[PDB]
Amino acid sequence: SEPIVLVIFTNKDNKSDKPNDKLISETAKSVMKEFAAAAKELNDLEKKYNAHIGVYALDTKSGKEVKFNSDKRFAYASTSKAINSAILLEQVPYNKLNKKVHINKDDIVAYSPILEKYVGKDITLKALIEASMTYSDNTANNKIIKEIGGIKKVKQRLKELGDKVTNPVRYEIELNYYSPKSKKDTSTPAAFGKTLNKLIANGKLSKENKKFLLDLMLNNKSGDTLIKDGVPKDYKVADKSGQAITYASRNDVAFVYPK
Repeated sequence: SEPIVLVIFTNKDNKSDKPNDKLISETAKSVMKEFAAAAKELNDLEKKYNAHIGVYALDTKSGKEVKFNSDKRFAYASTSKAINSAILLEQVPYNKLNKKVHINKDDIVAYSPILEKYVGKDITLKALIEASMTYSDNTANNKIIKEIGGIKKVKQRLKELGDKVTNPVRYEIELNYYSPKSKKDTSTPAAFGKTLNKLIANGKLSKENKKFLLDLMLNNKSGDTLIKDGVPKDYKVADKSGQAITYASRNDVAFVYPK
């Protein structure tokens, strides 16, 4: 069971529009229909929800790809939490994840339901990753980026994986201030999806780290209305969702195991 990598980014034309998660659900249902040997058009779904859909899906076994506006730019929001987690896990073995880092008042950013209790305390790298992936803790993600070496280093690792599209510029929460006239903190579905395959599904993580990460993603409840909602029952979905502040920017990325 090699997974299918699925990236769905959506947005709407107005700053203050609100997303409908059912759009991603329905998107996921249709695209998955493409991987068997019948399905609504993605166009019709854009019409039905009055929204823009960007999709990239790769069956890592066969190589087959499904693309729809696969090269348009979208704000990725908290879906980058997965990328940042993974990058740190390329560099720290499972058994050294009990290493502790000091958290102080200056590290704290908005929406840190886990980390706000550790001000002035030490937390392990594992709990950081848990916080970031399961609770979408913004302080945890920022500390993770710092542990990797800064935005600086993330950007250089993406270049090494051959992603010259994903453009990280700000930390949480400012990365969520998406503007369609700026490339800041955007990627395209194809770039991001290819990066997720090369970092996680088919990357250099150890089996323990890979497992640890994917377990977080499988057990995350924040994506139940999204791709998880759309694929049949029988499929395991490990996801990381996101939503930016503007233009109803609502996204989900996942590894889909049809078995």
